[PDB]
Amino acid sequence: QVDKIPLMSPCKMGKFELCHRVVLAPLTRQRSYGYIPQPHAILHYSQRSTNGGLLIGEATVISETGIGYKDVPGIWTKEQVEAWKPIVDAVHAKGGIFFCQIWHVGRVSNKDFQPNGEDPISCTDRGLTPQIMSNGIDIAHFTRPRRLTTDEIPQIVNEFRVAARNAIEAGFDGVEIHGAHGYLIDQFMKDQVNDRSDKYGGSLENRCRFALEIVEAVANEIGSDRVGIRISPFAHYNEAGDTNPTALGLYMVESLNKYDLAYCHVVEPRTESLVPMRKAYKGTFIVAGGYDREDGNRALIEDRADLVAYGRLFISNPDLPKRFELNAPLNKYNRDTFYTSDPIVGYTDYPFL
Ligand SMILES: Cc1cc2nc3c(=O)[nH]c(=O)nc-3n(C[C@H](O)[C@H](O)[C@H](O)COP(=O)(O)O)c2cc1C
Repeated sequence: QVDKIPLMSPCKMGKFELCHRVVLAPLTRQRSYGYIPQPHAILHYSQRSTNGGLLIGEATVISETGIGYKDVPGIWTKEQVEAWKPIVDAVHAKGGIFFCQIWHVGRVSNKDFQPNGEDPISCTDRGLTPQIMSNGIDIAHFTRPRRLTTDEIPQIVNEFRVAARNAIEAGFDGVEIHGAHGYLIDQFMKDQVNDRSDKYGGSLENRCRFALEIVEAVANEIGSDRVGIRISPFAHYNEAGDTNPTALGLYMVESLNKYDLAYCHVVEPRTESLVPMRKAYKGTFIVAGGYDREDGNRALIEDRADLVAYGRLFISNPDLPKRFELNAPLNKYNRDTFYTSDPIVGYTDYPFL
């Protein structure tokens, strides 16, 4: 038959027994009209579910103030919680383990997305400069955010708490805290953004307090063994760079050891390495960013991660695990339909072997 490979090796993560190490990375596909999950997602996540395979759903918005893009799903209303259920059940029907990624864009937004035209919230009052959207035809503008006050922050921390609870109500096996790519949590961590003079700014310790308070609220709420967190210390997305990525990364992983989480998901830098973080972190380490079958196997073998998440390739190959397991050809992915809004085209029309 076929020789076993590292990527197909079983794994015990948190309270779960995974059958392989190919993880579906969190992917924003903007096909959730009205911020409500849709029927087509049922088929999407179902095509990608395998027994004991881990799936991390697209970034899900925690509150009205956390919206920065059209058609991204939310999880703060009963209507949204009910819409997720059939999707969750379809993943479970094939034996997959599903984590809901909870998110808040912070300053990466515009007043037109905000309730009452309010300004976006962030750790700073500095806004982003315009960016070109995915289609290379439209320019995205951002409103300057308002700098949250010290005693207002705990309420925001609470929003992640409720979201986490709601995901559990929807049936998710757990939640991944979105602490990467320049969004609210990352905005607080990165020194090029956090210009605060209170206990949530300045030192590396204060800048991580927000994220850590969030990890604490969520773990207490749903149990730490049902909680993961994603970070990208080295990423510069949305003008969120840090002058010492390595220490920032080491600080976070070391600080996360006391929480007994289900896992730490770190994004590879696009020198800088995740090795140190992997070494300092005592739990399950998930890595992502530019992997293929070869690099995946090598990362597992060289002890660089316990799980490897795939994004783009999982978009175009519904059966990525199977293809790696047979070292079969892979469908090419079309970035033109990554963020387009059709219910089928570029979302579920990618073929199986
Ligand atoms: C279309 C698209 C949407 C994404 N959406 C998210 C998201 O919602 N949350 C997140 O944390 N990362 C998101 N990412 C980043 C990916 O999860 C992952 O880190 C990235 O795909 C790196 O791996 P790859 O080389 O296998 O594509 C997205 C990437 C792409 C291409």
